[PDB]
Amino acid sequence: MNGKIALEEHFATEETLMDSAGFVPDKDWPELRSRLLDIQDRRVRLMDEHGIETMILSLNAPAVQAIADSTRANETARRANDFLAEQVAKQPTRFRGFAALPMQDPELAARELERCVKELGFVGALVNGFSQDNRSAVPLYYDMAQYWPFWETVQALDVPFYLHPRNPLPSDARIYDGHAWLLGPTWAFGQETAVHALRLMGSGLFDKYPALKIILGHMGEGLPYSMWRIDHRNAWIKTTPKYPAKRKIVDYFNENFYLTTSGNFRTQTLIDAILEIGADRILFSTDWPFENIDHAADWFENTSISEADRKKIGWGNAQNLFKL
Amino acid sequence: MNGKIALEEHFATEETLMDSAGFVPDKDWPELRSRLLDIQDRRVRLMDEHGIETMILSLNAPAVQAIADSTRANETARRANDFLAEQVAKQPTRFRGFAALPMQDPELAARELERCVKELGFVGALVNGFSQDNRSAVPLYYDMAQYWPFWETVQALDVPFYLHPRNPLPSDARIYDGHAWLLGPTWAFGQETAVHALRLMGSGLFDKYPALKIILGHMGEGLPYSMWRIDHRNAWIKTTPKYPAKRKIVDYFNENFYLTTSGNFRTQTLIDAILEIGADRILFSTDWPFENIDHAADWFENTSISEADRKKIGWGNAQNLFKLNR
Amino acid sequence: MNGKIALEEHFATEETLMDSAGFVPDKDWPELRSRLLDIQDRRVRLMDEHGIETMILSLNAPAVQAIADSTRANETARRANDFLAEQVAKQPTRFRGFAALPMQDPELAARELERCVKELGFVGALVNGFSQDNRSAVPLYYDMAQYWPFWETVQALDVPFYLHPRNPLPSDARIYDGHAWLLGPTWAFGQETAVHALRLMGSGLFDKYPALKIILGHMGEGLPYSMWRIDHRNAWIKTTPKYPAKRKIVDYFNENFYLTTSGNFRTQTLIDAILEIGADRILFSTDWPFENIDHAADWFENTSISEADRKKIGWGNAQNLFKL
Amino acid sequence: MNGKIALEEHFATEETLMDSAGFVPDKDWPELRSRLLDIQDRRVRLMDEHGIETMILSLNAPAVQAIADSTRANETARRANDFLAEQVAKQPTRFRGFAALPMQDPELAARELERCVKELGFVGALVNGFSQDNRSAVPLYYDMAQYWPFWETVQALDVPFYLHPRNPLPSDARIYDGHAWLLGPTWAFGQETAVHALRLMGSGLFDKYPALKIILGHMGEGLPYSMWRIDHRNAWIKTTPKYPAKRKIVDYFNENFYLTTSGNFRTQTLIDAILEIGADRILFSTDWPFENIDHAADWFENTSISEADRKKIGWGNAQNLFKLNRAENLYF
Ligand SMILES: [Cl-]
Repeated sequence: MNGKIALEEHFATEETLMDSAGFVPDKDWPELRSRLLDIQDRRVRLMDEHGIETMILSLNAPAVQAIADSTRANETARRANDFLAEQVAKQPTRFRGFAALPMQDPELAARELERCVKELGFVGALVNGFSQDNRSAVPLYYDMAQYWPFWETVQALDVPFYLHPRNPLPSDARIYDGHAWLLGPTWAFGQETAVHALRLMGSGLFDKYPALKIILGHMGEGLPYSMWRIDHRNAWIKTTPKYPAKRKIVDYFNENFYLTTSGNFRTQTLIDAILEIGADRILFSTDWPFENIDHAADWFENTSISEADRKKIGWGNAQNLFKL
Repeated sequence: MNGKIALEEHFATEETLMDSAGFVPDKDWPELRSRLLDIQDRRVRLMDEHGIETMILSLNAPAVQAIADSTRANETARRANDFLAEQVAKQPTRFRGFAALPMQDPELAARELERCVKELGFVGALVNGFSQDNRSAVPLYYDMAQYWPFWETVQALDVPFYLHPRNPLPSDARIYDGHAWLLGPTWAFGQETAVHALRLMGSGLFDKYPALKIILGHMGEGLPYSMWRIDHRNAWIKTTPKYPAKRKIVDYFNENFYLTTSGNFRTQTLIDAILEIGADRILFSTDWPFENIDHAADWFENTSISEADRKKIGWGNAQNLFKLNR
Repeated sequence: MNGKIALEEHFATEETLMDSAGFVPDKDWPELRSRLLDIQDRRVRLMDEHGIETMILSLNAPAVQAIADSTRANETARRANDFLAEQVAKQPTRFRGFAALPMQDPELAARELERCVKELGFVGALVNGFSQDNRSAVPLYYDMAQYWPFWETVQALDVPFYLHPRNPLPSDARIYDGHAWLLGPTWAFGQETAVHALRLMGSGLFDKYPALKIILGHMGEGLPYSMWRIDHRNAWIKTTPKYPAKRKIVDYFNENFYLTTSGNFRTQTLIDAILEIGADRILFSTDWPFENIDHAADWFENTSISEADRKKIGWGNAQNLFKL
Repeated sequence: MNGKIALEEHFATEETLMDSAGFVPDKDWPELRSRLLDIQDRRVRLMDEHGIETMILSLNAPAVQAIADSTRANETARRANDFLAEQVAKQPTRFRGFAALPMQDPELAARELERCVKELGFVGALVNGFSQDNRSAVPLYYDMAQYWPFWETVQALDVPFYLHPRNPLPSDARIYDGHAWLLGPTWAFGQETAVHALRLMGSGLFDKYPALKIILGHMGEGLPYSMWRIDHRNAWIKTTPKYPAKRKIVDYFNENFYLTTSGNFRTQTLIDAILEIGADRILFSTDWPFENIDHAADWFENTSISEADRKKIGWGNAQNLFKLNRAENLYF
C-alpha cells in the first residue's frame, strides 16, 4: 500500500542527539545515531521502498522536557523547530512537522506553538510526557491548572497534541529498581504515558475544551484493554466519580483521543483497539528510527482488517485529521 | 450455566475487616461489611441463584501483606487460615480455601503453605502483592532471591499462587498525587500487579521452577494487550535481553500464568486474552464482594465465545487446575 | 440508543398479505398478519420504545417477484407503491419507502423506480430475489444482459437496491426435499441470495456501473466468511478468472455492497463482517415483523463494538447513504 | 512450527486420476497430475520443508462416489484402499490413511470401513458428498434411514468421517448455469457440503449415535458464520423445530463436528470459527495438491491466535482425535 502517512517519525539535532544514547546497546548506537540525524536521504529512500508518502517528523526524547531551565528550554525548542522547518521545506511533499514545545512555561509553549503553526506551517505538537523545571519541586504534568490557557491555545489553533513517553524519574520508579529491563518501551513508558493521559481526562480539561485532539502512540499504551474497568469497576456502588471531570473517562477517550500503531505491530492488539475505539481513530505510524520502517509497513500491509479500514488507518484518517 | 467455579471470592475476619473500609463510600460500607463477614448464608443463596457451584475463598486485602511484624503476620495468617478451614468444613461441597501467607518471612510462609495444603486441604495461596516487613527498608517483592526456597515449596506442593493487587506505597505513588481516583481498581492495582508479575518472569524463577502456576485476576492486569511489545519492541536490535531469565517473557506468561475474569467483565478484553493466551488459561471469577455476583455471572453467561470455551472458562479449567474432579 | 435508522422493515397490503402465510406456524399467523398490516400505530409505538427514529419500509415477499404476468406485476407494484407513499406521508419524519418493482419487465421496472424516486420520494428499491415470468422458461436473475439498461437507471438515480431473499423454485431445491426445515431463513434464503449477489459481481455489472449500491440483509448471507476463499482458492494456479468481470469478486464486494444486521443478531458474525468489509458498510436493520424489534435493538445496543461504530451502524451510515 | 498433522491431503491412482482433470487449466494439469500421483518423494520433501510430520492421506474426488454400479464402486474402493495401505507402509511414521468407501451400499461401505480400520490400520474415512447409485432415481445423502446401520458401525469403530465436497448434479445446479466459475471450491462445493452436513444434524442421527465425529474442511463451509441464524431466526415464535432431531442444530455442530483449515487460509475466518466452535475443534489441513503446502503452512505459522491454540490446531487436536500418540498406532 502506497500513499501511507506516518506520524511518529523521529529525528535528532546534534544538540539533542545524546538523549537517545541510553536506549539501545552500545554496538547499535552508531546505526541509531546515523538514522536520527538523517532526514533527506536514506529516510526518504525507505519511505519510497515501503509505501510512505508523508512522514510527520518530530524531535527525539526527552529532549526539551528534560531541559530544566525554562529559558534554555525555549531557546532549544526554537532552534529545533527552525531546523525542522528548513528540513521540511527541502522536500515539502514528503514531510510535515510537529512542534517541540517548552512546556516548562505554559505561556512560552503557547507562543511557540502559535509561531510553529502560523509561521512554520507545522501540523501539531509532540511532547515527551512530564516536564522538568528548576522552579518546580515536582515534575510538571499537563492536567495542572497553569496549563489551561495553553490548552485553550491548542484548541483555538485546532491542531493535535501527541503525548509521547518518557521514563518516570528515579524516585518515581523504585518498583523498577534492580529491574532496568522494564524501563523504556518494554513497559515503563506505557505506564507513564497512560497515567498522564488519564490525568488529562479526569481533570475535566475536555469538558472545558471539548474540541481538543490528543494522540497516543503504541496503540494507546494499554488503555483500550482496561478502559471498561477504568469506569465500571465496582459497578454495584452507585456514586459520583471522585475526579473533577463531569462524564465517564471513556467518553473523553472516545471523543478526544487518537491512537497510532507505533512500536505495537500486533494484530490482536489492533483488533482490540478497533472494537473499543474504532478504526476511524487509529493511525498508521512506525516510530522510526527506534523501530524499522520495513517491519512496521510489512506488518500493517497484511494485518487482518477490512481493506476499507486499512485505507483509513494507512492515510485516510490522517489526511482528515491534519487537513492534508 | 450452573456448575461454575469462582476463585477470587473474598471474606474478612473481624481482625482484617477494617482493611476494606474506605474502598467504598461510607454509605455503602454497611453493605460491604455484611458481605465480607457472611460466608454461610446469603453468599450461598447468591451462588445458587447465579449458577456457581464452588467458590474458592480468600482473605481480603492487603491483610497479612500489611502486617509489618513478621511474627504477628504469621499469627494472623494462622488464625485466618484456621477460621477459613472451619468455614469451608460447614459446606464442603460449595467451598475450598486459598492460604493467607506471612510472606514477610520466606520460611514461615513455606511452613504455613504446607500446613494449609497438607492439614487444611487448601488448594493454593492468595497474596496481595508486595509485603511490608519492619526489618526491610524496602517493600518485599517475590522475585527476590530469598523467595526462591519458598517457590521451591510451592512447586513441590503443586498448588497455584494467586497474585492479587494492593496499592503502591505513597512514596511510590507520586504520579497519582492529587488524583486519588486512579488508585485501587481504577488503574493503580493493575500497574502494581502487572509489574510484580513481570518481575517474577524476568527474574528467571520459571527457569528454575518451570512447573509453577501463577494466577492473575482482572484479565491479567493489561498484560495480554502489551505482551507482544514487552519482548518485541525495537526488534531490529539483535541482542540478549538484559534480565536473568533465559527465554522471552511471553514464554513464561504462556507456560506459567492463568488469568481470571474477576472485575473485568468486558467481551473485547476477553477476546483479546483468548487470542493471546488461549481459553485454556482463562478462569471465571467474580471478585465478590467488591463486584456483584449477578453482574459477573450475567456477563459471562452471554459473552461472545464458543460454548466449549464457556464450559472451560466457567468450570473445566479450574477443575483440572485444582484437581476438584480428583 | 435513540435515533436509529432501520431499513429492512416490512408491511403487506391485503393484496400481498397471504404471501407471508406459512412462514410461521398456524397459531402465530394472527399475530404476524396484524404486524404486517399495521404501519401507523403499534409499529411506531415500538419504534419509540426501542430507539428507532426512522423505518425505511418495504413490501413483503415474494410479492411482485412471484407475479408471473408482467402486466399484472406492474399493476400490483404501482398500487403497493402508491399505498406506501400515502402511508409514509402520514408520518413523514418516521418513515421512508423502498420501491417494489416489476423486475419481470426491465423497462417497466426502470420507469416505476423513476416514478417512485422522482414523484413519490422513495429512497431505493427492494426486490425479493429472482422473478418469475410466463414468457421466460427460466427464472430471471438480474445479472442477465436485459437488466443492464435498468441498472444504468438505478445508477443515474443514485439510490441503493436491496436484494432480499426468496426461496429457490422446487425444481432448483431438490437438495432440500424431505428437509423443508432448511427452506426460508434457516438456510435456503441465504444460499439463494448469496449466489444471486455473486452472479451480479462476476457478470461485470460493476465494471460498467461502478457507482451502484447493493444492500444485503442477514449480515451478507454468509458472504464475508467465505469471501477470501471465493477469489483465492487454489492460488498456486496463475490464471484469469473465468467470469466476465475484470477484477476480483472481493473488489466489488468492498466497493458496491452494504450489509444489514437483519435477522442475524450475532456478535461473532458482526465482528467477522467488521474485519472483512468494515463498519462503514454495515447498517442496523431488524426484519420486523418477522423478527422482533425488541430483540434486534437489545442485541445491537450491547454488541461488542466501539461506540463510534455503534453510532455509524445505528444511524450515521444510513444517513449518509440515503442523504437524510 | 514443526510437527504439524495435516488430514485433507489427496492422491489419485491411475484408475481415479482423470476425476481431477479439468479442475485446473490445461497448462497446469501436468503439475497437478504429478502431485496427485506422487506420495513417497517430493510430497515428503515438501512436508520436511514446511513443518508437517504426518499427512493423513485420502483418495481424490468424486472417485468412489461417482461409480454408480455399487459392485464396481466396492471394487474400486478395495483397490484404492489396498494401494493406500501399501503406500503408507513404505513410510509409516509420515503417513496414515483414510478409507475410500462404496456408500452406494450401506452394507458394503460398513464392511469396507471395518476392513480398513481393523486390517489396514486406517484412522477414519473420507467421502466426497452424496453418492450416485444406478438403483436410485435420486442422489444418495447420508441422513437417509438406510445409512443408520452404517453409522452404528462408524461409532462402534470410533473413527471420524470426513465429509468432503463434490459439485451438485447439473439438474440441481441451474442457479449456476452460465456461471460455471461458481462451481467447485469457489462456492458450490461449500453450499453442497454445508447442506449435506445440516441434513445429518437435522435428521436426529446424532441423537441415536451421539459419539460420532464428522470432519468438514474449508473452515466448515460457511457454517460458523450463519449457525446462530440457523436455530435462532424468527425467535419470537415459540415452537418445536420441524426436523426429527430433538435438540438445536448448534448442539450437534458443537458436539459432533470438527473443522479443518483446508483451502481457507483466512485469519478473520479462523477467529470467527474459534469464537463459535472453539480452537479445540479446529485442525490444520492444506488440501494438497489442490492447494500449496507452502501457502497453507506459511499462513498458519503467523495467524493471529495464541501459541497454545497454534499447537492444538497444528497437531495437538489431531494427535488426540486419531489416537496417534497411542500404542496401537506407535507400536503395532
Ligand atoms: Cl418464497
